[PDB]
Amino acid sequence: GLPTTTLPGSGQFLTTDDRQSPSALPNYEPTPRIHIPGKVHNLLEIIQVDTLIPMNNTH
Amino acid sequence: GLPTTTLPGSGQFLTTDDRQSPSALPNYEPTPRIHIPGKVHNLLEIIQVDTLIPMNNTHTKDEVNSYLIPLNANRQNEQVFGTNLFIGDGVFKTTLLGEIVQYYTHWSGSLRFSLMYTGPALSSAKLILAYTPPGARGPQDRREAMLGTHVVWDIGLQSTIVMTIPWTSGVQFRYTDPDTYTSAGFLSCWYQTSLILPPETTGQVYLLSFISACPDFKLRLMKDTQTISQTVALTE
Amino acid sequence: GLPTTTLPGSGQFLTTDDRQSPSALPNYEPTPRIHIPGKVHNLLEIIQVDTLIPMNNTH
Amino acid sequence: GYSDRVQQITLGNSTITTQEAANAVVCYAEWPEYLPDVDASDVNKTSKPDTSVCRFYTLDSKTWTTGSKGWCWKLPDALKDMGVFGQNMFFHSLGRSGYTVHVQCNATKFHSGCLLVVVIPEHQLASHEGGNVSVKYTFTHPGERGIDLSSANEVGGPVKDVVYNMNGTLLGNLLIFPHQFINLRTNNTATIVIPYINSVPIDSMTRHNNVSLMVIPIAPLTVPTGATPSLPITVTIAPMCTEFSGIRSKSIVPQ
Amino acid sequence: TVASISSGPKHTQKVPILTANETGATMPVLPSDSIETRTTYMHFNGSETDVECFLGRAACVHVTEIQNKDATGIDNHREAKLFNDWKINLSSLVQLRKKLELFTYVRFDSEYTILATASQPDSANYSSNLVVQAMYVPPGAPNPKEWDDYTWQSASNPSVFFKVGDTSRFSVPYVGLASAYNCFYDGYSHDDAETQYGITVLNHMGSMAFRIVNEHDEHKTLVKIRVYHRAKHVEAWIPRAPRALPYTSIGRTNYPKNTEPVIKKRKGDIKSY
Amino acid sequence: TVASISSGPKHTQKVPILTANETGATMPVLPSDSIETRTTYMHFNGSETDVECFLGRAACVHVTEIQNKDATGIDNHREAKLFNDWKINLSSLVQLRKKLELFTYVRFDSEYTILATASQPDSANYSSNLVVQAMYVPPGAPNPKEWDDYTWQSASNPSVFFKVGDTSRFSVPYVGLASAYNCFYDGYSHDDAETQYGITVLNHMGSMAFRIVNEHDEHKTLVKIRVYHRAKHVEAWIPRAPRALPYTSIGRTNYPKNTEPVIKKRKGDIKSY
Amino acid sequence: TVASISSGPKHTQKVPILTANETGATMPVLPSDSIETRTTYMHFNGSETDVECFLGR
Amino acid sequence: INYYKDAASTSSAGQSLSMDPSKFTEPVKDLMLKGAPALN
Amino acid sequence: INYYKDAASTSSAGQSLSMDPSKFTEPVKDLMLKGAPALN
Amino acid sequence: INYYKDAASTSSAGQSLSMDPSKFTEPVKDLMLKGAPALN
Ligand SMILES: Cc1cc(CCCCCOc2c(Cl)cc(C3=NCCO3)cc2Cl)on1
Ligand SMILES: Cc1cc(CCCCCOc2c(Cl)cc(C3=NCCO3)cc2Cl)on1
Repeated sequence: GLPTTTLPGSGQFLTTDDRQSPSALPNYEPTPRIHIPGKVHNLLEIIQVDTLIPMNNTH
Repeated sequence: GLPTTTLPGSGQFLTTDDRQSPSALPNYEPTPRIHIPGKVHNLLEIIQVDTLIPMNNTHTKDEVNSYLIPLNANRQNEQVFGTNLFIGDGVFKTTLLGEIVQYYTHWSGSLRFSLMYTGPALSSAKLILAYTPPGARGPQDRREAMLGTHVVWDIGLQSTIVMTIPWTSGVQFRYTDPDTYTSAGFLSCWYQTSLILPPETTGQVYLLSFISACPDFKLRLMKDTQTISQTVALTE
Repeated sequence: GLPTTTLPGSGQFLTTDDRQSPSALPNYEPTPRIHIPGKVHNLLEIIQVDTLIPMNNTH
Repeated sequence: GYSDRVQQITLGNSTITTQEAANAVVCYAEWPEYLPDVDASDVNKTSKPDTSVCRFYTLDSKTWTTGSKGWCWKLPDALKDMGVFGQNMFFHSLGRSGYTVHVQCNATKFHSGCLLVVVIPEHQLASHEGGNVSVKYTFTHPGERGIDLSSANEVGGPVKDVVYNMNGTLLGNLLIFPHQFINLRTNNTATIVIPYINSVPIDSMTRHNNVSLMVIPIAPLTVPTGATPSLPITVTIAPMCTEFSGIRSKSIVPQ
Repeated sequence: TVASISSGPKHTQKVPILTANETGATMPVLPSDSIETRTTYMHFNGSETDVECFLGRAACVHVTEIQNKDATGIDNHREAKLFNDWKINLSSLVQLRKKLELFTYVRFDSEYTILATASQPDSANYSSNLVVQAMYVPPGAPNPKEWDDYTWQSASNPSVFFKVGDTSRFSVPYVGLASAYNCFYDGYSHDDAETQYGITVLNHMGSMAFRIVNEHDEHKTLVKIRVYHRAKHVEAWIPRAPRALPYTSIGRTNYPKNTEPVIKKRKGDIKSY
Repeated sequence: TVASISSGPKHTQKVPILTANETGATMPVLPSDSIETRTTYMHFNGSETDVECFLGRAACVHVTEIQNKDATGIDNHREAKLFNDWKINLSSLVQLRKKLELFTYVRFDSEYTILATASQPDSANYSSNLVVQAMYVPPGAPNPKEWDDYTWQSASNPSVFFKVGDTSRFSVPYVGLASAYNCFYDGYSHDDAETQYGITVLNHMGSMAFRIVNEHDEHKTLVKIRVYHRAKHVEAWIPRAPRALPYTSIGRTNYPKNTEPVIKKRKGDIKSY
Repeated sequence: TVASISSGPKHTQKVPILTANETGATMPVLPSDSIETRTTYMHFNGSETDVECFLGR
Repeated sequence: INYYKDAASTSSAGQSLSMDPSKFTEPVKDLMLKGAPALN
Repeated sequence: INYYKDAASTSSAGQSLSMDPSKFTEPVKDLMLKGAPALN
Repeated sequence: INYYKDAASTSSAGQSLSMDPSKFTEPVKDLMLKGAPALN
C-alpha cells in the first residue's frame, strides 16, 4: 500500500478536462474509415471562404 | 505521502472493466489441466458449422416436420419455399447461427445456405435457388427470381448443394435485430424443370436445409439475447 | 497532483490480503533469535509423523 | 479405385466391411489414445486387455418404421454386458475408453428416409416431470436395449420428446456435435471414432456415462409401393484403447 | 487480410458447390466459388467474440437479503434473515447460465463484486451505517448458527468487511476438483437406485454467508446483497446446442411441461416472405 | 511566422485586388496587397479552433428522472418513473447540436459523464443513499419491463453502478454502422411512400435505461439524471451553413412556422453607422 | 517432480514394509513398495500449508 | 504491472487469436478437397 | 501512459496542425494566380 | 517496493520452501535404511 494525500478539487467534474476512461465496449472493432472529400481540421480553415453579407438590412 | 486528485467515475462499478483484484485464497494451487478434445476459442469458430433450419415453420406446435421442405412430383415452373434474410428472427432464429448472432448487435459477411436432397435414388430434379439483394420485393415467379443471384441445382449422386449469399451491401454492417434500412434481401427456390419419381414410388420427397456463416463473417457489439428470460431465481 | 480513479473494493478489509502497514513502534529492535531445535516450516512436514488411531471406538 | 465409399475396419478378431460409406467422422478431429503419465493421477498401473476388449460388439437390432421417433444408447452402458469388456467394467474401480461406432441401415434405390447419427458428450437428460425431479439410475442405464424415444413417459425416467434432444435444446442444432447422416439414397452406414472426453483422466464406468449415441429418423422412411413398411437399423460398437485400473471386488449396481 | 478475392467466369469440371452433407463436414464454400467477386479486405479480427471476452464481463449471479434488527427473543437467526447464505452456484440466474451452457466443460478464475444497498421501509429517523461481513464457509466448516457466533471469527476462512452502499471485490482461483467445471454431467455420485442425477451432486463447493456486524438501532434496516461474477482466464471445451426451453431448476436440464412452441410459426405459407 | 510582411508603394500592371467572384474562389488577398505594411509576427497557432478542441468538451445532452418509491400496486413501472430510458440521441439539446451540424459527417469516440442528484420535495426524515444502475440496451435486446426484471441482470450488456450525488464516467468507441455519423441524410429507410424522412431512421442505436437499485424507504426520493457527452478523436467532413432558425424536432431540419426575422433590421438607413 | 515412479513385480529378501515402530521413527514407505505403480507427477508445491500462510490471515 | 502475488488476481486474458474451426467443421477421417467430388 | 487497453479510452487527440483551406477557398479547375487577371 | 522504513511493516514472508520432515519422522541415533531389517 503506497501512501497518498488527496488535493482540493478531488471528485470535481470539469467539462473541459481531458483524461482516460474505461471503455464500456471492451474489444469492439469500429467500422473502417473510407475516404470522403472535404475534411475540416480547423475552424480557421473555413472562415476564409467568403459568404454574402445582408448589408441592406432595412427590410 | 504523494499528492493525488480523484476524477469523476471514482468508485463506480462498470460490469465491463478489467482490472486486478486481491485473491481471497492466497497461495492455493489449482488442479492441473489434462487434455480434453474440443477446445473453442472464438464464437466465430463455431458459427461455421452448419445446422438445420426449421424452414417449414407452418406447423402449430414445434415438430420434426418443420425441418422438412416438401417437394411435389411433376410440378413445373412453381415455387418451393421463400423467406426473408433477417438472420436474427423467423426461420433463422433458433439455428445456432441465429442463436449466436443474437448475442451481438451488428453482423456483416457471407452466409452459406445448402440443401441436401433425400428422395429415392432413382428420382431426379432440377431446382433453382435465388438470392434477391435488398431493394426489390421477394420474387413472385422464377422469371423474376432468376435475374438475381441464383444456382441451378441438378440433383445427383452428390446430394447437397451449397449456395452462398454473398455480402451485398452499401453500409458495411447490418443490425441482427430486423431493421429496414439495414435489410438483407430474400431467398426463394423454384422448380427449374421438375421432380420426377421412379415407378413403384409415390408421394412427397423432402429437402433438409442448413445455414452456417462464411469465413468472411463479422459480429460485433455484444448484448443480451431476447432468447431467454425468467421471472424468479431458480432453486434446487 | 497526479489524477487517480478508485475502483470497486476500495476501503474493504479482506482478512486474507497481504499488504504493507506503518509500524506503530518506529525503530524498535527485536530480541535476537537464538537457536531452538524443532522448527516447522510446512504442515506437510508434520502429517508424515505417524500417530495412533482410536480404532476400537466402541466404548 | 479407393472410394470414400468402401471401407474395412478390423479391430481385434472382428472385421466390418461397408461398400456404401460416406467418409467417417473422428470426433473433434482426435483419435482415441491411452492415458499419458503427465495427465495421470491414480498411481496404479492400468490393465490393457487389448484385443479381448477392443473388438466389435453388435447390439440387438432396431426396427425403423414410419412411426419411429429415434433411439438413444449411452456408453459405456450399452456394452456393460459384452464379453470381457463388461467383466472388466464391473471388476475395476476406474476404466477409460474410446470407441468406433458403426450404424447400419440398407434399403434399395426406391426407398427414401434419412437418419441423423450423433454422439453427444455428457448428455444429461431431463425429467419429463419438470421442476427438479431427478431421472433415476435405471432409467439412464438401459443397457444394450437403449432408450426408445417413442416409448411412453415412465416415472423416474427421462422425457422422450425428440425436437428437444431430451434436454431443452432443439433437434436442429445437434449438428454442432460430431455426427453423420444415413440418407438411403447415398449412404448405408455411418461411422464415428470417439476419443475419450472427460474433465478427469479416468473415471468410474458405472456411475457416469460419457457419451450418448443417438440415431434419429429426420426424413421419414418411405418404402416403394407395396413394400413392407419398415427397415432394421443395427448398431455395432468397438471399445478402443481401453484401460482399466483399481481392480477389486466387483461392483453391484442398482436393479 | 482479404475477405474476398477477385474471381471471374468459371466453366469447369471442378464444382466446389456440390457436396455430400451426409459426411458430417461443413465444406468451406465462399462467395467466390459461385459468383464473380472483386477484392475486398476484412478490416476486422474477431476480437470481441473471443471466449475470454464473451464470458469476461460481470453478470448478476445472486440477490439475497439480510436485516439488522434486535435479535432479542429470535429463536432462529437464519430464519429472521439476521443473516443469510448463498450456496454458491451459477445456475440460479439464467442470463449468464445460457452463455456458459454453450460449452460442456469450462475453466476460469472468478472475480466477485458484491454491491449492498440499504432500505428502510418503515419510519426511521435516519439511515444507519452498517458494515457487511461476507465469509465463505468451505464445505466441512462450522456453519454460522447465530449472527455473532464463534464462526464469524473466521480465523482460517477468507472474509471481507465492507460498508453498505459500497462494493467489495476480490477474485478467486479456479477451485474446481477436476481439471475443469462440468457444465453438464450425465452420471451420479454413486451406483444407487435413488441418488440424485446431474451436476448438483458435482457442484458442492459450500456456501457464502452474509451478515451485518453492527448491533441494532431503534429502527429496522433491510440490506439487499447482489453478487456479480466475472470469469477471467477462460478456457472452454466442446460446444453444444444453445438452450431452447426455459429452465426450471439449478443443475438439471429439465424444462417445464406444456411449454410453448419455441419456433415462430409463419404468418403465411412456406412460400411466404 | 510572419503575420504581415513589409510592403511599400506599388504602381503596377499586376492588380491582385481585382477578381471575378463568379468563379467560386475566395482569392487570398492580404493587407499588404493594398496598403503599405510593416513586418509583424503571428505569435499564435490556431490551437483552440482545432475541431478536436471545438467538439472536445463535455456538453449536457440529456436530463431524465426516476424515483425510488414503493412499487406495490404499480401497473406500469416505466410509467411511474420507477425507471426511465433515453433513446440515445444527440439532437435533443440544441447547444451541442448546432456545433455538430456545422459538418455533414462526423466520427468520434464518446466519453459520457452521468451526474445524478436527489431531491426530497416532501417531508423526509432523511436523505437515503441510493445507487443508480445505467444499462445500455442494444437494439434487439430484452427491454426492461419492470424495475427488478431479469434484464437488469445485464450479463452481456455493459452496465455501471454509481451512487446518487456522485458521477459515473466511461468512454465508448465510435459505434456507427458506416464510416461516420450522418449529421444529415437526404434519404429514406426504403422506397416507401409513407416511410419517415431524415436521420431519425439512420440513428437507431437503442436506448439507455436508468433505475435505482435500492428498495423503497418510507419517503419518496426523486433522482434526476444528467448525461454529459464529450467527443474524443474527432474527424469531421464537409462544412455547411450554420443553423439560423430554431429547431423543432430530433432529426429533422424543420423550423417553426411564423418564426421571426433572423437578420436584425437596421435602426436607420443602409447608410447608417 | 514425480509423485509415484513406475514399479513392477518384486520377489525379494529386501522387505521395506516390515519395520519396528518401537524405535520412534516413521519409515518413509510409499505405494510403490507394496503394489505395482505407474509414473505420475505431483503438479503441486505445498505452498498453502507453509506456516507463514497458515498463521498469516 | 501486477500488484498482487497470485495469478488469479490478474486481469482478463488477451485474445486467443487461435481460431481453427476444422475440429468442428471438418472432422472427417479421409480429407475432403473442395472441388473434388464428395463421394468417389 | 495509457492505463487502459482500448483506444477509445485514451484522452483527446492533439492538434491536427493540418490546415489547408484551399479545398474550400479555391476549388477551381484551372489555377488562378493572384495578380494575374481573373478572366483572360 | 517497501514504502515504510521498518521491517515489521512489510508484507507476508514468501514460502519457506524448506521442508525436511526427518527431524520429526526419523530422529533415530543410528540410521535406518528402508528394506534393511529394523532390528539386527
Ligand atoms: C461452475 C461453477 C463455478 C463456480 C464458482 C465457485 C466459487 C468458489 C468459491 O469462491 C469464493 C471464494 Cl474462494 C471466496 C469468497 C469470499 N472470501 C471472502 C468473501 O467471499 C467467495 C467465493 Cl464465492 O460455481 N460453479
Ligand atoms: C451521431 C450520434 C452519435 C451518437 C452516440 C451513440 C451512443 C452509442 C452507445 O453508447 C453507449 C455505450 Cl456503448 C455504453 C453505455 C453504457 N454502458 C454502461 C452504462 O452506459 C452508454 C452509451 Cl450512450 O448518437 N448519435
